Amino acid sequence: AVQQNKPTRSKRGMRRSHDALTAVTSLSVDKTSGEKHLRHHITADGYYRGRKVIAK
Amino acid sequence: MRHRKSGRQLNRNSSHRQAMFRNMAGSLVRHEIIKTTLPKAKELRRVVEPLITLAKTDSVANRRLAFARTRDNEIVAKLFNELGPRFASRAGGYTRILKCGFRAGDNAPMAYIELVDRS
Amino acid sequence: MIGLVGKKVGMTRIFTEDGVSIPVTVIEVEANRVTQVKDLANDGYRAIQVTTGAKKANRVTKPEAGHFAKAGVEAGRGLWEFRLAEGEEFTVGQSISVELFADVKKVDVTGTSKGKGFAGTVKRWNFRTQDATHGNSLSHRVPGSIGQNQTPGKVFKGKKMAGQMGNERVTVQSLDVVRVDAERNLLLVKGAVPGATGSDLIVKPAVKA
Amino acid sequence: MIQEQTMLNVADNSGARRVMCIKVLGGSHRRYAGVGDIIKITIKEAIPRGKVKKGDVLKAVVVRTKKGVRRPDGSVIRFDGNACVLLNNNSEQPIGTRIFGPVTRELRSEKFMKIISLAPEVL
Amino acid sequence: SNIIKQLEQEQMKQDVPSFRPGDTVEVKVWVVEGSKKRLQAFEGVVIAIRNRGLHSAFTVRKISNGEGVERVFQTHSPVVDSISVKRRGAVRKAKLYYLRERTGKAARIKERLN
RNA sequence: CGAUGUCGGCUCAUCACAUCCUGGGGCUGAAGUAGGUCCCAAGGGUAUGGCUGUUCGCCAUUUAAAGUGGUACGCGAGCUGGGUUUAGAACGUCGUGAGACAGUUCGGUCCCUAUCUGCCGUGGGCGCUGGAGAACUGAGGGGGGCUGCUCCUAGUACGAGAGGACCGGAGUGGACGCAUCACUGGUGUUCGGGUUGUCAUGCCAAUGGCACUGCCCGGUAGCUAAAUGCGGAAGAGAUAAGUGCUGAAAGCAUCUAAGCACGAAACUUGCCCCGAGAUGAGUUCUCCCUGACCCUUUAAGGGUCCUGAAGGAACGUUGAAGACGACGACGUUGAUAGGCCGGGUGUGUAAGCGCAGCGAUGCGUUGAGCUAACCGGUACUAAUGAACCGUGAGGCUUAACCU
RNA sequence: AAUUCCUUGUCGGGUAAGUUCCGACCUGCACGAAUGGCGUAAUGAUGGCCAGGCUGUCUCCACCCGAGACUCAGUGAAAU
RNA sequence: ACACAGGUGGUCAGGUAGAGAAUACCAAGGCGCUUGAGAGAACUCGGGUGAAGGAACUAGGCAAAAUGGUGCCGUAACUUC
RNA sequence: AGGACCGAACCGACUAAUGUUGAAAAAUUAGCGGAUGACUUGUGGCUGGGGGUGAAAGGCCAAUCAAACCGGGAGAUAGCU
Ligand SMILES: [Mg+2]
Ligand SMILES: [Mg+2]
Ligand SMILES: [Mg+2]
Ligand SMILES: [Mg+2]
Ligand SMILES: [Mg+2]
Ligand SMILES: [Mg+2]
Ligand SMILES: [Mg+2]
Ligand SMILES: [Mg+2]
Ligand SMILES: [Mg+2]
Ligand SMILES: [Mg+2]
Ligand SMILES: [Mg+2]
Ligand SMILES: [Mg+2]
Ligand SMILES: [Mg+2]
Ligand SMILES: [Mg+2]
Ligand SMILES: [Mg+2]
Ligand SMILES: [Mg+2]
Ligand SMILES: [Mg+2]
Ligand SMILES: [Mg+2]
Ligand SMILES: [Mg+2]
Ligand SMILES: [Mg+2]
Ligand SMILES: [Mg+2]
Ligand SMILES: [Mg+2]
Ligand SMILES: [Mg+2]
Ligand SMILES: [Mg+2]
Ligand SMILES: [Mg+2]
Ligand SMILES: [Mg+2]
Ligand SMILES: [Mg+2]
Ligand SMILES: [Mg+2]
Ligand SMILES: [Mg+2]
Ligand SMILES: [Mg+2]
Ligand SMILES: [Mg+2]
Ligand SMILES: [Mg+2]
Ligand SMILES: [Mg+2]
Ligand SMILES: [Mg+2]
Ligand SMILES: [Mg+2]
Ligand SMILES: [Mg+2]
Ligand SMILES: [Mg+2]
Ligand SMILES: [Mg+2]
Ligand SMILES: [Mg+2]
Ligand SMILES: [Mg+2]
Ligand SMILES: [Mg+2]
Ligand SMILES: [Mg+2]
Ligand SMILES: [Mg+2]
Ligand SMILES: [Mg+2]
Ligand SMILES: [Mg+2]
Ligand SMILES: [Mg+2]
Ligand SMILES: [Mg+2]
Ligand SMILES: [Mg+2]
Ligand SMILES: [Mg+2]
Ligand SMILES: [Mg+2]
Ligand SMILES: [Mg+2]
Ligand SMILES: [Mg+2]
Ligand SMILES: [Mg+2]
Ligand SMILES: [Mg+2]
Ligand SMILES: [Mg+2]
Ligand SMILES: [Mg+2]
Ligand SMILES: [Mg+2]
Ligand SMILES: [Mg+2]
Ligand SMILES: [Mg+2]
Ligand SMILES: [Mg+2]
Ligand SMILES: [Mg+2]
Ligand SMILES: [Mg+2]
Ligand SMILES: [Mg+2]
Ligand SMILES: [Mg+2]
Ligand SMILES: [Mg+2]
Ligand SMILES: [Mg+2]
Ligand SMILES: [Mg+2]
Ligand SMILES: [Mg+2]
Ligand SMILES: [Mg+2]
Ligand SMILES: [Mg+2]
Ligand SMILES: [Mg+2]
Ligand SMILES: [Mg+2]
Ligand SMILES: [Mg+2]
Ligand SMILES: [Mg+2]
Ligand SMILES: [Mg+2]
Ligand SMILES: [Mg+2]
Ligand SMILES: [Mg+2]
Ligand SMILES: [Mg+2]
Ligand SMILES: [Mg+2]
Ligand SMILES: [Mg+2]
Ligand SMILES: [Mg+2]
Ligand SMILES: [Mg+2]
Ligand SMILES: [Mg+2]
Ligand SMILES: [Mg+2]
Ligand SMILES: [Mg+2]
Ligand SMILES: [Mg+2]
Ligand SMILES: [Mg+2]
Repeated sequence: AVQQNKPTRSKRGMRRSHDALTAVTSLSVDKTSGEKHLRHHITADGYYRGRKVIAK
Repeated sequence: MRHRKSGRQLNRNSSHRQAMFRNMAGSLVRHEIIKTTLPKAKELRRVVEPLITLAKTDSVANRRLAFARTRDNEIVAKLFNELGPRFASRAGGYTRILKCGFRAGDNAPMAYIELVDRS
Repeated sequence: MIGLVGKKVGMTRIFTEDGVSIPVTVIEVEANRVTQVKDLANDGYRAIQVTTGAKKANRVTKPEAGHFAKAGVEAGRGLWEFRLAEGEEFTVGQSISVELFADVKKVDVTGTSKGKGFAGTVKRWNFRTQDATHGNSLSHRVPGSIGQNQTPGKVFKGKKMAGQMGNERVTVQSLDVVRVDAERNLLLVKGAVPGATGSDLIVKPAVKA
Repeated sequence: MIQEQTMLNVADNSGARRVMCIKVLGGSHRRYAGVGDIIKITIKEAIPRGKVKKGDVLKAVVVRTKKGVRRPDGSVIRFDGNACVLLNNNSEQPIGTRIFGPVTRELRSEKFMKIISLAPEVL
Repeated sequence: SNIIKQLEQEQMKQDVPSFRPGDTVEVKVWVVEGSKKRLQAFEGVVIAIRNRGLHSAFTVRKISNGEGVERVFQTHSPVVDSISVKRRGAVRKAKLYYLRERTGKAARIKERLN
C-alpha cells in the first residue's frame, strides 16, 4: 500500500528518465503558401498540399 | 479483444452514437464542411457517404430511408436535390478529412470533414 | 526432411464418399525458392534458406535485394531456414514445390497463434474463478493466492499470472495430410493450424510420425 | 450431455418414469455422459407395479440426449429430452423388455444390441 | 477467398432442391450397418436453414414414436442421398424454433399455395 | 503486547519422500488370477456428493489411485466469514446478586490507490568497437511427461477344476494441455423483423425518439466451448534397486577387487517454446560510406567547410498486432483504411401502387426491401515534395600469408 | 428440547448417501407449572428442514453493452 | 467543513395510457449534473444473452432467475369460525 | 368497522452489492416493512447530569455517554512508559 522508506531524488530522477518530451521531428512547408505546418495537417492559413482548403 | 471489429465506441452508448451521428451528418450536409474530432470525422464518413449513395437515386422509398436515417426533411431535400446529382458520377468517397491540429480545451486532434465538391 | 513455407488460406471440409467430413486447413504453398545453402565449412551446420511469395521492389531494401540477387532469385516476402538431414542437397536457385509432400502422411505446422493481448489468469491458464456471489468482494476473476507466508517469502518464477497470451510461435504436430494439389499450390491438412487467415506457416514432415 | 443431478426420462418399460444420474462412470473427474454411456442412477419415480422401485440405485445407458450426437459428416441428431434405459448393476443388461421412442446408431455395439433390436426406430 | 471458394465449389452438390423453412421434407440418408448400405428416410418440418455454400445445413424436426427429434443435415454431405419436398409450408420466419414448444394442433403450419 | 489477524472453505500453489496409482525389482506360506512383504523410484497423476462451520469422520457412488507430510499446521494489503472472539437476547446450570459457563441457542461492520523485494508481461537506453538490413547457431532456461477399458495373442501358459496370465500388438476412452472456428452451438445493445405504451415528424400512410437494447424473435463477422484437430511417445545415453558373465584375493566359491553385460515413468537427451545483455555480447549472407583544409598542449585531440549513404526514425492510412510502447502491412510506381461496385450472409415478401374485403387485414407487384465487422474488385477520399536522424572506409599489438 | 454432557443416543420417516429436519422412545448430565407448564388458529423482513418452479449459485465459463482501469491534454491529493 | 449523490415543513397538480399523486412517454417550464479527447487489454463496477445440466454452489438458494394484472371458475388440513 | 388487507406519498431500515483516504464521519442502488394509527409531521414549549428521558438497547440527552459539555480545583496523581 505505502512506501516503507522514502525513495531518493536519485530514484525519482531515474523514474522520470522516461518523462522527456519529444520535439516534432520536422515541420513541412506548404508548397504554395510557403509556411510551416505539421505533416498532414493544414497550415494556419488554411493551406494543405498547396490548395486553399478552408476560407478564413 | 477486438479482432476484425468495426465501429468506434467513442465513449458513448449505442443510442447516443446513433443520435450524435445523425446530428453530425445533418450538420455536414447542411454546411458542407464541419470541424470535429478526427476519430468522429473518420466514423462520420461511414454515416454520411452511404446517405449520398442512397440519395443518388431519387425515389419515395429512398427519400423515406434517408429521412429515417437523418430525421430532417431539409437535409433529405438537400441530399436528393443537390448532392445526389452533384455526386452522381463519383464512385464513392464524397467527403474529405483535413487534419487541423488540436483543441485548446482538451488537446483533441481535430479535423475538417468536407464534401469533396464544395469549393 | 525439409519443410516448406506456406500461407494459411482458411478452413473448409472435405467430404469423403464414405460419408466423413474432414475439417481441413488449406495452406497455399507457392514455390519455395532457395536463397542460401549452409554447410559445415562456412556456417558450421547444414541448412537451406528459402523464400516464398513476392515483395514490392520499393520495400525490398538494398541489403535484402543484394542477398536475393546473389541467390539469383526474385525477392520474397521473407526468409526461412530449414535444417538439412544427412545426404540432403539443394542448390542455391532451386524452387521447391508443394509436390514435396506428395508422399508424406503427417506434417507439423508451425505458425504464430492469434494474439489475445493481455489475458487474465482465467483465460491464460484456465484458472478457476471464485464465487460470483456468496459474499465475494471484488475477487471474481482475480488469481487468488500467489504464494506462501514468509517461507519462501517470495513468488516463485514461472508463477502463472496474467500477461500476453497468444501471438507466439506454436507448432501443432502430426496433422494428417489430406491432399497435395501441386497444380494449385495447395496443401490440405486435417484439423486446425496456428495463426490467423493469411499468416505464414512452416510445414515440415512430422517429426514424430 | 448428462451429469450428476440430471433427471432422465426412461426409454424402457422397467417401471421407472424419472431417474437421476448420480454418477458418470468410466474415468476420474468425468463430467458428462452422452448417448451410449453408462451412468449410475437413482430412481425418483416409478409405476406402482414395475420391475424397479423408487429409490433403487442401479445403472443405465443414456440413449437420447437433448444435446444430441454428432455424426462423421458433421450432422447432429438432437432429441427433445434426455432418456436412458435401465440396466442391471452387474450384467448391465436392460431390465425392461421394451424400448420406447427412437434410439441412435451409437448404441450399435455388442453391449446394447438387445436395446438396438428392441428399439422401435434407430436414427 | 478464391482458393477456398473453388475448393468448396468443386465439391458442392448440383441437385439440391429449393426448400424453405416450414416445408416438410423427406431426407433420404445413407445408413451403413453391417456391410450393406441402405437408405433411411427422415421426414419432418424444416425449422432452420443455414446457407453457407458447402457448409450449408438444414434442421428437420419430426415426432417419431412420441419423442421430438431434430436432425441437422449438412446439405452437401454425401450421407444425405436425397431431399424431397412433400409439403410446402407457409411461415413468416426464417427459423421456426417456436415449434419446439408446440405439439399437435398448436404445431400445425399451414400450406403455402400458388 | 507503540498489534506477527485465528478454524474451516475458496483461489493459487510449491517442496519432501516415510510412494496411493502408474514404472523397475527381490522374497513369498508366489501354480495362474489375485495377493503379502521389502527394495528402487517423486516423471506425471492422485474423486464427486449427503451430514456437519468443520478439519476429521461416517455414509452413497466413483477412480489406476482417491498418498503422507512441510510450506506462519502455505495462502484474509487474494476472497469468504459458517465456527471462533465484543456489545442484544434466551435456555440449562452456578451464584443472594451483579454476573458466569472447554454448555447450548438466535442475531451480529473483514479497511488499505503497491514505494521496495518478488512474480507475470511489455517497452525505452546503452553495450556488443565503422554503420546498417536480415537469417541463424545454441550456452542456458522453460513446457510437456497421467492413465482406463476393450480386442488380438489366447481360453493359450498355469490349473483337478474353478478360473486364468506374463511378454507383445491393435483400437477406443477419461482427465489435462496446445491450437482453431470448417462444423455443432453460444454471443453478437453495430444487421433484419415483430410488437406494447407514448411523443414527435402538419395529417393519412410511413418513420424516428423514449420506455433495461422497451419487450421480444432471429442473426453476419469477430470472440468463443459444450465444438474438433493435435499432444504425452518411440528411440538413444548413463544409471537405481536388482540380475548377471568372466574372475582372483581366498587352489574352492564369489556380480568385483581388474575387466565385461543388462537394468525403471527417476537423470541426460530425443518433442515443443524462449533464448548471444551467452558483457564468454557468437556465426553467416547482403548492403552503404573511397572529400577538403585548420589546429597544438600531437593523439583513439579539437575545429570549419563540403558531404548525408545503406538504413532508420518521424508522419499518415492502418492490422485477425496491441493497455501504452512494441510488432506487422501500406503511403500514388498505392488496395493501407474508408467509401463505391458486385457477391455473400442475415432477416423475411419493404415502400408505393393496385385489387379483394364493411373493416381489421389479405393477395399481387415480391423471396421483396434492407443488410455490421465477410468475400472479390474498384484510386472516389485519405495515405505529400520534402524535412529529420544516421556519415565520409572504421584503434593498437602480434602472427600468418600476399609483393 | 432455544434445555441432553455422554451424543452424530436409539428406533422410524425423508435422501443414493441426512452430525441438520420431522415422529417417537425416556437413560430429564441439568424440563416443569404466572422469573409460568403444555397446546394454540392467525400473524412474523424471526430460527431450522423439505419440495415444486426457477435459474450462471454451480459443472464452467463464453460473448456482449456501458462506467473505470490504459494513452493524450488540464488540474492535482493521501496514508507512509 | 465543499458549488458535498445526504437532510429540509407547506401549496400548486396539464395530456395519453393507467385504479392511481404508481409507472411510461409528453406539456408548461426547467435542465444535460464545471474536466475533456481517444483507446476498446487484464481486472473491478453496473447490466444483457447463454448450449447441455438445474442447487451438483454454499454455512445457507446468498445473489440472481422466477411469480406478478383484471374478470371468471376453483381452492385443503386446521380454525379462536 | 378495523392498532383489517394490497399499494404511492410519508415513516422506517430486513438482505445484497458498491462504497470504506467514500458523493456520504452510515450513504447509494436493487429489493424490503408499516402505510387511519400504540401513525407521521411542522411550529413552540417542558424535563439537566448521579440528573433527565427510556414500549428497556445501558438506549438517548447537539457526530461526545456505565455518568454530557465548558470553565475551574489543576502543574490531580502516575512505584509506569
Ligand atoms: Mg519499519
Ligand atoms: Mg512516467
Ligand atoms: Mg475492419
Ligand atoms: Mg472518457
Ligand atoms: Mg434506448
Ligand atoms: Mg489480438
Ligand atoms: Mg469453481
Ligand atoms: Mg466490502
Ligand atoms: Mg461483485
Ligand atoms: Mg503481542
Ligand atoms: Mg511496530
Ligand atoms: Mg524410497
Ligand atoms: Mg512384490
Ligand atoms: Mg509430486
Ligand atoms: Mg515433480
Ligand atoms: Mg526432480
Ligand atoms: Mg525424463
Ligand atoms: Mg505443522
Ligand atoms: Mg495456516
Ligand atoms: Mg498443507
Ligand atoms: Mg497473505
Ligand atoms: Mg481465514
Ligand atoms: Mg501480509
Ligand atoms: Mg459468524
Ligand atoms: Mg450479552
Ligand atoms: Mg533492450
Ligand atoms: Mg528440458
Ligand atoms: Mg464456429
Ligand atoms: Mg466464420
Ligand atoms: Mg458465430
Ligand atoms: Mg399513423
Ligand atoms: Mg414508436
Ligand atoms: Mg422526447
Ligand atoms: Mg423521457
Ligand atoms: Mg448462430
Ligand atoms: Mg524410453
Ligand atoms: Mg546402457
Ligand atoms: Mg562360475
Ligand atoms: Mg574361479
Ligand atoms: Mg506413461
Ligand atoms: Mg478500400
Ligand atoms: Mg491496381
Ligand atoms: Mg439471402
Ligand atoms: Mg411492399
Ligand atoms: Mg419495416
Ligand atoms: Mg410469392
Ligand atoms: Mg434476401
Ligand atoms: Mg451489398
Ligand atoms: Mg478486399
Ligand atoms: Mg437441561
Ligand atoms: Mg449434542
Ligand atoms: Mg439424534
Ligand atoms: Mg436417523
Ligand atoms: Mg438436499
Ligand atoms: Mg442440507
Ligand atoms: Mg426428534
Ligand atoms: Mg424453565
Ligand atoms: Mg407453583
Ligand atoms: Mg415460579
Ligand atoms: Mg411464556
Ligand atoms: Mg494526466
Ligand atoms: Mg504530505
Ligand atoms: Mg458541481
Ligand atoms: Mg446537494
Ligand atoms: Mg397522472
Ligand atoms: Mg412518477
Ligand atoms: Mg461533474
Ligand atoms: Mg469493456
Ligand atoms: Mg439475465
Ligand atoms: Mg441477441
Ligand atoms: Mg443455461
Ligand atoms: Mg436463442
Ligand atoms: Mg436451455
Ligand atoms: Mg449441497
Ligand atoms: Mg460442496
Ligand atoms: Mg434472495
Ligand atoms: Mg430479478
Ligand atoms: Mg393496517
Ligand atoms: Mg428507530
Ligand atoms: Mg431503499
Ligand atoms: Mg402495506
Ligand atoms: Mg455527570
Ligand atoms: Mg447488557
Ligand atoms: Mg449522539
Ligand atoms: Mg463518575
Ligand atoms: Mg490541588
Ligand atoms: Mg499532569
